[PDB]
Amino acid sequence: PTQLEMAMDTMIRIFHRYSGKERKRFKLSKGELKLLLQRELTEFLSCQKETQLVDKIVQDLDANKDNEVDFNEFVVMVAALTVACNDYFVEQLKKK
Amino acid sequence: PTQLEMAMDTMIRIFHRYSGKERKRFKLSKGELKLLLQRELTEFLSCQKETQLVDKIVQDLDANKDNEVDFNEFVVMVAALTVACNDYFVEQLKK
Repeated sequence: PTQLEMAMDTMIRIFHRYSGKERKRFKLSKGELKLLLQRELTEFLSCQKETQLVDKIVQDLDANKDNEVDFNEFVVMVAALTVACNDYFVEQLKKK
Repeated sequence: PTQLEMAMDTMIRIFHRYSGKERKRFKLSKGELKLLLQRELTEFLSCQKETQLVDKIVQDLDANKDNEVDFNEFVVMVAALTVACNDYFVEQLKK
């Protein structure tokens, strides 16, 4: 497959790795989404404790842990979180 | 980076290389997207003749050539096209 298709396959796979067995495909509960981020992003617990933005996103996932998210919302979150965590990692390199 | 991060990296990267100059970052025009899909998906034009939905999207891409889509919309569409174009059942019919 092409590069785009292989990236898409990896993300759909990783999405449904955290899906409940009863849920409509391409949907997650916010609790499951939170577990996804803690396990599938680089040093997410470090990033989330030191960055107010990532912290407020994650605490909203806790408040509505049973509400469901679709694939679009998942893509919004991951893209925003990776951007915020990269700024955080880059700046930690200058502190180290 | 993790696998999810590298996968998202590949898509941001592909998204931006078909991006024009006049674009607020993380947005893309439906016309530019059509060029992206034709060159970045396997035999995209032939999947259009095999699925009704893929045909609909392409004609929406041409009717609103100058409307713009954000990055998540593009990713969601790619998820739709990859699911629709590489369906297990359809492919095993084309023996």
